[PDB]
Amino acid sequence: LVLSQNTKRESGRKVQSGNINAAKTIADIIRTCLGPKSMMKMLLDPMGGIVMTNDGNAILREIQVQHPAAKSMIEISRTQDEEVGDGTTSVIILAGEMLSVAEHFLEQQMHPTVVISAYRKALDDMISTLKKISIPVDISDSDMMLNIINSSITTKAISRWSSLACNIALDAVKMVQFEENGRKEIDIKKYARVEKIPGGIIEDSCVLRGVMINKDVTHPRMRRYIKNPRIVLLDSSLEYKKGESQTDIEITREEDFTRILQMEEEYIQQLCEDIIQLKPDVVITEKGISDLAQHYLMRANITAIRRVRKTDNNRIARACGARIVSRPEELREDDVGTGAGLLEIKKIGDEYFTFITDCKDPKACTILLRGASKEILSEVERNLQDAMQVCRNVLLDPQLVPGGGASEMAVAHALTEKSKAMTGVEQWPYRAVAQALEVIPRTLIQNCGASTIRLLTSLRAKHTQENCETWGVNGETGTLVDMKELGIWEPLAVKLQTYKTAVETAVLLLRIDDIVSGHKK
Amino acid sequence: AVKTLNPKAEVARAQAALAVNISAARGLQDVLRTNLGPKGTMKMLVSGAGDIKLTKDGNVLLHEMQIQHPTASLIAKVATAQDDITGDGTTSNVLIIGELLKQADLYISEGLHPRIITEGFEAAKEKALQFLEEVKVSREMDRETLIDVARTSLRTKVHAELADVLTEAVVDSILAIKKQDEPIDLFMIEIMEMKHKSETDTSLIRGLVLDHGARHPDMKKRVEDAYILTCNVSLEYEKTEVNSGFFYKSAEEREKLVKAERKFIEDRVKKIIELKRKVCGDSDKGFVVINQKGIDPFSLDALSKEGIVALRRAKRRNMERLTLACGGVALNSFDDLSPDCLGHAGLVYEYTLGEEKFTFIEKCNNPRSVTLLIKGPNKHTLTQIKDAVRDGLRAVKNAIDDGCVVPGAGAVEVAMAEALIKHKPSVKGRAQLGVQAFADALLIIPKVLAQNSGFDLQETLVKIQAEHSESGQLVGVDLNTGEPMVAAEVGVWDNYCVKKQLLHSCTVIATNILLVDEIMRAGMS
Amino acid sequence: AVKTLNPKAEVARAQAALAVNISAARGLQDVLRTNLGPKGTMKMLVSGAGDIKLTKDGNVLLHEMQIQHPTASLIAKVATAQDDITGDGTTSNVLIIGELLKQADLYISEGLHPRIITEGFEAAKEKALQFLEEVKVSREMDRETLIDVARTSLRTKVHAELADVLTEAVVDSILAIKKQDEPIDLFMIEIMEMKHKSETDTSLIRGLVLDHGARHPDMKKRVEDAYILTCNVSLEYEKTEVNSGFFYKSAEEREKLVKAERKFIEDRVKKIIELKRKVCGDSDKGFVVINQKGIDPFSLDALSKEGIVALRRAKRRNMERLTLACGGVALNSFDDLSPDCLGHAGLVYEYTLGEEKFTFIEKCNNPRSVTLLIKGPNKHTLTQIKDAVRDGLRAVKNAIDDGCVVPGAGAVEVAMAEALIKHKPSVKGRAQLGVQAFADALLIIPKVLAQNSGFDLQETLVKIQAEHSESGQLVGVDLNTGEPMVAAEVGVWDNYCVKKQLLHSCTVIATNILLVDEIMRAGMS
Repeated sequence: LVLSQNTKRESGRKVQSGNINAAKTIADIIRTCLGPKSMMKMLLDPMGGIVMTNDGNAILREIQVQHPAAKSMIEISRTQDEEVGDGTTSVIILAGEMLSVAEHFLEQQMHPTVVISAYRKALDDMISTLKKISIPVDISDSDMMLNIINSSITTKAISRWSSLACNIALDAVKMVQFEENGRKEIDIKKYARVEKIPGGIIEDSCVLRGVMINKDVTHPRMRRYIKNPRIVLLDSSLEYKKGESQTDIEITREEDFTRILQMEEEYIQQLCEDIIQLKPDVVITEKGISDLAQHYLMRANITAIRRVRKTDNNRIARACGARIVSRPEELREDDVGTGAGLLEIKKIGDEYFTFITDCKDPKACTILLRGASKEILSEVERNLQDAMQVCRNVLLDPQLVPGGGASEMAVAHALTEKSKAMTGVEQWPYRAVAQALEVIPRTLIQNCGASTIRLLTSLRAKHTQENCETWGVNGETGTLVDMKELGIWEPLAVKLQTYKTAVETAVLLLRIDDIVSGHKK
Repeated sequence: AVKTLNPKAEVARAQAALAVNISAARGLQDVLRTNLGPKGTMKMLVSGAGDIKLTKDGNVLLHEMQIQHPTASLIAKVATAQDDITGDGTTSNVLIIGELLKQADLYISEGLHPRIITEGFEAAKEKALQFLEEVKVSREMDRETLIDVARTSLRTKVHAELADVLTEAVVDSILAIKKQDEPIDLFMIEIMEMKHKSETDTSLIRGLVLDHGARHPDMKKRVEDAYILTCNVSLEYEKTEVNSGFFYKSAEEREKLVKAERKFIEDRVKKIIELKRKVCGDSDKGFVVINQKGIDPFSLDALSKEGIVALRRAKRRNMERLTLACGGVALNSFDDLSPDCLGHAGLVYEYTLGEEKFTFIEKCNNPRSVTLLIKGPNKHTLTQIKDAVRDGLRAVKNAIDDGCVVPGAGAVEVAMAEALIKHKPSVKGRAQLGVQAFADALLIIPKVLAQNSGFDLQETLVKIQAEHSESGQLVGVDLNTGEPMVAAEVGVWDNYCVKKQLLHSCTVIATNILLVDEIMRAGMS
Repeated sequence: AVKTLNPKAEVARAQAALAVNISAARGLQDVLRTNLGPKGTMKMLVSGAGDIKLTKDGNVLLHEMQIQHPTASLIAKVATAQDDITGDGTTSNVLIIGELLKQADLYISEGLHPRIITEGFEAAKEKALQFLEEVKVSREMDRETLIDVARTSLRTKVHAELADVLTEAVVDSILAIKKQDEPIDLFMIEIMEMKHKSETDTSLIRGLVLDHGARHPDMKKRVEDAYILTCNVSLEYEKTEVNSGFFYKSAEEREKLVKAERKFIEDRVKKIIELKRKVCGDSDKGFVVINQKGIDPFSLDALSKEGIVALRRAKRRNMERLTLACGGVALNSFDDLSPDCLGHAGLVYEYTLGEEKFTFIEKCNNPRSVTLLIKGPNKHTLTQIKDAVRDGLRAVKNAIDDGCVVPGAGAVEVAMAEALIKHKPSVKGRAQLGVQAFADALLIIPKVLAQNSGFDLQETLVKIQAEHSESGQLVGVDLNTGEPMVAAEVGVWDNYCVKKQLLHSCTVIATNILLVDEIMRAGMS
């Protein structure tokens, strides 16, 4: 017994093949999942539930593996999925075939490292190529976004609900720009809360100018409906709290026990009049509520809600623009809930809901999802999740690309122009990537169900012409289609990270030459 | 394939998993098709704990029939919404679902791609809903119209006599509910049950009942005229939050501190004691107190000496009901105490059953909250009658909500069917098959009826498949002769949203179900 | 129920087992449907013993695809019968079966009681067979007629080239087979296979080939002119059937006992050699012998010194072919020996392959027994083609057997369909339903043909669903363009009885299949 006592090892071509095989496996289980003609997959969770989604990431997110590079690929998915949302509908699939041809030079006894070098060389050419054939666009023009929005969602089941979602997405993003960074304001996808409520229909689901609380009034008398509410966000609890420093009390005369009892009551009263002093209408706390305080707030005609998640609270704060407070005596009129167009508490059916909309200039809001069932709606928001995602990315970059394989062919021959201009051993790797690129539209045809070879060849033959760069494939016809009229248009950074991530996998995987298990630590 | 990735993993394939789900749902629907319909039969479920059902609302059944097939559980969830939305026709949804896929399979088994048929449904939902939209008969809030739909709903659930008995109760409950703008179905509604003497005698009470009684003998059981204290602040003893253990030197002082401790609560009752004696200077009227928390024994002594009814530990929603019935001003701080804060009822007493106690509140001037008192011979029946009670109430809530009402007995469906069949391939043609298939699925509801009702399916369909003339009427199927019948005249009805929601929901369900390929099972060990 | 009678027993129920069985065939047909049609794919099987298949004829698949579902095993049996009846279309037969049951299910799924539909089938087949009887094309035994039919059949299994090579041999055999009245296909058909040099070079031999060779090196490998000895009596030693203990007293007698023992066989061989020498006084002529039993080496030597070809241990049927080959008079008693009892061949040599020995019979003036020597590159393929061969022959034997012929490729089924769809409810009405599906089920053959050919189904059926005019033709589906085709003009044909029996076979299968309710299993331990 020598090395590690039941830790296996592997080396060389067997290893490299294993990764390639493991890689090749990873893509194909998803190769059907992309396109306007894509499939939609349903999954078995560990814990009993059901998830159905076309977004590959979640599918891969729910995948348990033993092969390491496979686990590597999994993480690769969520990173870009975190990064851009969609294209993971293609991201990994692009990687594996890149590898799939990549192995084709290994038996050529070609050291991968140099094959890596071309891969590096390839990327910059791709990056430069794409920028050349990128398309700047205005951001204020809403309808273009929606087409861009629709284009980005014309792969998911919300295709039939494109118009709403496109509006649904567009409005939500448009109202998110934290301008306190000068002219470098940032939107955030952590305030655009998504709320799934059962019943109703897609059409019933709509964007609400503010936030929703799945709670109910602590006391009946408080109005469930107010025109112009005034709001206080009380981070602190509204009731007596123990003296933190383990204080203790020894009374000697009779009255003190009752007296100290009144004193905490007074302390309660003490807090309230400070609140009523600012003429609020609304009491909000992430904590519980003294009913005795609640009594006086009821006396105050001031509505109170307790025990709310902080995340929503700040959004509530962001909704009416007011700022949260934990110090009632230090309450500031600058944090009044001014800018709440309406307070209401509705009934969805067995649940009270808090309506606070029509803010003057809401920066935060939550979307109310009304559909078929949460898992249906869970799919919906995932389509939303990306749907909002690319939009903000667009608000980062006004540059657009015709995806759908059109840019891809554009890249390919551009490299082919390079490859024949790039004599040397690395040339064959270089043209390999170009040829490797071609599979994504090929998938489309398989997803479409047409003559892939004939279509692609005509496609490639079409794009040998320098005059035309927007020739792509319609998803449903499976015919050569220039993109300008078809309108499937894509943000630059999306495909950027796509290629950007794609290569990083290979080189990372290409260096792999040995296996070691059993760390036991 | 992915077996390469994992050995313990499990995956299906396109034809395979597809075949699974249809069989799953078709298998699912077969079980439940025995249910819906007044001639239908409720089913009895047995817990592994030995508990028992007698229901027909499959939502309970599905929720309680343990299945492992995911799509079925998938079906369970959306239905769980639907019952949370309306309650019945949940039955229809699933039967709608499976037979939809059944016809869908007929075509995909013919090689026809699901996306095409899905799109065939896509329009198919559209045209019907418009037809659904236009055809709803706008009806105003006539009590009897409320009555019959309520009767329509209940006969699916309970005895024709029993339904009729309850049919009166709910609508009278319902009528006493609306503030002409906003019903909530929650507080105005109390569902209370006693294992007592009948199923039929189960009767709505003009007031509210409480699930408990006094905790002292001298409390008078009956109160002729009730003057009401609603409250929630504890009249039990309590000690401050802070470490406050005290000391003494004299047992005489020990008694004094005993006195001091009680005094704060002693003060509390006295205000009530005075205000009571202040308000009820008359001997005749009676005064009662309500606490959602507990009541101290010494406090019990206090009120007993003044004969003031108090109850402790009530459900937090009860006081709302106490308000909406007796107009009592629910309060916490008894210091700011007014006679104006009171509630008044025409009668309050306790009814003792077996070991438990119940407290009766009666004759509010303008009660807005009542109780659906359930008398019970059997526990399961109480539960069994209970959901149908829930089943009816929401329907009436749906009924009042919508100014229209749908003829029941599937009269809608043929109208859609002839309407949908009254669509040339204005569709892209290959889609019309799914449209042709889609309408075919719609006729299932009447089919299961006569299938439940014994009459032969096709011939009954054909005969009822009769728009008569230019007056191709809204025809329900006779529920005892299996004959064409006009539901409107016979007054068999249903809510527009009901029909509205179910198709929409079902449509969404189906397309996705047909739009899955393989079912993967690879999770952590 | 009877679970009461037995705990370990298992029972199904009317609804239950019905679905199970139809589910069973529906799966079964799904796998096999890939095969029939020239574009179809043969399948490869691996034994648990590791053996290998490359087959397409389903009976082989069914017989070797280890399944337990009973109905399939039942269906397997008739398919095997059909294999014992005609050989292919068993393919179609099962595809007919489950698909009928599938269409059958559609109506009972509408609650229709199956008994009615059976009668519809009963009427339906009758009209169909009535049409089937009239529509068969009376055709002579034109070489080309059968040739196309052979090519029609043989393409179902192998390369277009391979069958074309095969086509010539079988038909000429068929031509060289009949005594103008009655074929039996057993003697005159010798199917021998060698792992030799190709698949294609498998050929008819005008003579015969043997599975073994001479047992002596001096034995002549090749002989110009062969005079044939057909026999079965052992020329190995034998000792008589009675216990016959002998002794001797001298070792001289021991040798004298040596010679005596041999003397009997000595005469036996002596009778032949004199006959040979009475026959083959010429040096040029060569003399060959065939025994069904074994031969003594000393006897071998006896022939060896005379340079006599002889063979031992032949299968009991080979001599018939030999008599059907050389006109030789197969005998047992050599005392009654006549030159007229001999057989004559124009050429014989032996072919040595691998370790085995193969022997060659050539140049009968009018051979009446021939051989399908199968040249093979690979063992499975030899087995593979052989099934295709035996199938191909049995096609022809019926083809000659029936002076009529059916144009193939399912042109009949549409013709069946249109005529059957052209049936008013001259039936009692309710049966017209089952007839409708019965007719409906018939179109599967081209459907899968287009399916196996990849062309879209629904449109093509409609296309070919165009009887043109008064000459509403027997129109086939093109097997490579999916287009209307005159099978007769293109010479695509089939055996009438094939079409005859399969309908009958399937129908009887169907009705009983639909006419079971529960599947019992209560057997001893």
